[PDB]
Amino acid sequence: LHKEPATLIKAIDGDTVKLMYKGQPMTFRLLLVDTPEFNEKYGPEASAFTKKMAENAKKIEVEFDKGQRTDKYGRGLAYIYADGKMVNEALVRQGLAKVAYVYKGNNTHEQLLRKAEAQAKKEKLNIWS
Ligand SMILES: Cc1cn([C@H]2C[C@H](OP(=O)(O)O)[C@@H](COP(=O)(O)O)O2)c(=O)[nH]c1=O
Ligand SMILES: [Ca+2]
Repeated sequence: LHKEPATLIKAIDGDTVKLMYKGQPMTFRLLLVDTPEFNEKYGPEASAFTKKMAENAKKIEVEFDKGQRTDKYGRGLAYIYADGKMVNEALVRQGLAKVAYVYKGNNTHEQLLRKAEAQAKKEKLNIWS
């Protein structure tokens, strides 16, 4: 897998961000994770976490997996990095997302995220509290 440059246009919620990628705007949906919706418990905290992570970053990168790069709603599917730190993994490690939507062929970072979920759960963090 390879990291590609992109720039934040706007944070949207816990697991979706609008980025400029190859000079076109697109909504990216974070691979392998599921945050609460804004109206649900921890929804606002997941949104605020992803917003601060993305907005604070000097450099945002997108990393596609081996499989489909857009979903059925035309959203990009990627691992997103903020100054080298994976947002997907970070949300999970904080108990602000569950591992979810694991489809064959786009699952390269599954065990890494599962490892992070295990530790958030062990710590009784947020969603796991
Ligand atoms: C994360 C991800 C979501 N999706 C689709 C599955 C779900 O379809 P359905 O909308 O029919 O339930 C939806 C969940 O996205 P959200 O969690 O953003 O709502 O997005 C993919 O198809 N591939 C993916 O990798
Ligand atoms: Ca969601």
